[PDB]
Amino acid sequence: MATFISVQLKKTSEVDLAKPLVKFIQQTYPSGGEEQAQYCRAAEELSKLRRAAVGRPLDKHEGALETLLRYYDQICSIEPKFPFSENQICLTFTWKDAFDKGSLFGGSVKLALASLGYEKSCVLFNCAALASQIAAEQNLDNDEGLKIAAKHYQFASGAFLHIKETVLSALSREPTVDISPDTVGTLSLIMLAQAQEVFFLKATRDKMKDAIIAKLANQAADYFGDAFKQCQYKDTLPKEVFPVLAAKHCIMQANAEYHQSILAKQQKKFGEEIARLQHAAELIKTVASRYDEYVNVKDFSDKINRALAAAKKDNDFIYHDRVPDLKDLDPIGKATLVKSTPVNVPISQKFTDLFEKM
Amino acid sequence: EDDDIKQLAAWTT
Repeated sequence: MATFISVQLKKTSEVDLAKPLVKFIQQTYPSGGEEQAQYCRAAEELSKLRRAAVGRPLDKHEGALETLLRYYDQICSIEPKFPFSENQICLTFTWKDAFDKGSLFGGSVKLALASLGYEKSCVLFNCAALASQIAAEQNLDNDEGLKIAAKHYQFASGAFLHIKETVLSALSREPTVDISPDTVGTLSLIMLAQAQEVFFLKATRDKMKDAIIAKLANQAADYFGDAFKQCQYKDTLPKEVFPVLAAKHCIMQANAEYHQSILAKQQKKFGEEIARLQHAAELIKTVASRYDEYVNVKDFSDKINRALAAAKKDNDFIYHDRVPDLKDLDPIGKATLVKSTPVNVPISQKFTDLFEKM
Repeated sequence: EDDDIKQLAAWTT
């Protein structure tokens, strides 16, 4: 239905990385030769890399993501090489909140810190955000598009989760709300839910066993449900996130019941088939009336009600199966195909540290 | 079933 959540990238002001870095290189290496000149060169290339990674808000393709990924790898590889733990290298990174646009009475919501850990955290945020945007753009009617989305949602999930676990010790002060552990923990779960949904779409497209499709859908329902519960009392994410999560929780439960009902029919459990279709119809009716402007469930609704009408007609006239109450049905199982991908530098392809000989 | 899940798991390659 192409109703996937993605995250906007954080904006940052342009910073001259070169000057504060080579000024230390000229200090520690009084050699007026080529080692000082090659570091100074690599420092010039690092400042250029920052401008390419976070200065141009463009290009939802892998080249832009790999540039972001490469710049994250480079910064992580530099914290030990340069005395950044002490504030003798003056470098201030200013980043704006990804979500809080700010009232027109106090400007935008910005934070400036002289911290590499702050820069790492915001850069990793944009890696995850851009990955979520690339995943959300994939054609899910194509197997390669599905695989790209599955990989990128799991990456985004693991990167938001890495920020959750490290942002506090990395920052001296308290972060903006967008990178705060509560926000990125919820984003991590949203991306994990969407990765699981992609596996459900993959299973449906490949015509897998309905028993398996039901367990994949049921697990996606659990992830969407957990995510929307973390948004229930928070207004930090954009307005459309909460209704979309609530809708997807119910759509996934309905998909689980629908595919479980097909299994029931195949087993000649006609009463159970009707009970599960009635539950799917109820869930889809609730989504159609509450979240109408966020999802389109008309085709699914017609499929359910065509199946439920035929089931009831034949059961009343032929089989006379008792239709069980929902609470007397056995629970649908759960199958999780997704994991939050850990961030292990290097996360970029063919990475080469610019300060490796140091 | 169980092997159907295993083949789906080995997909992201």
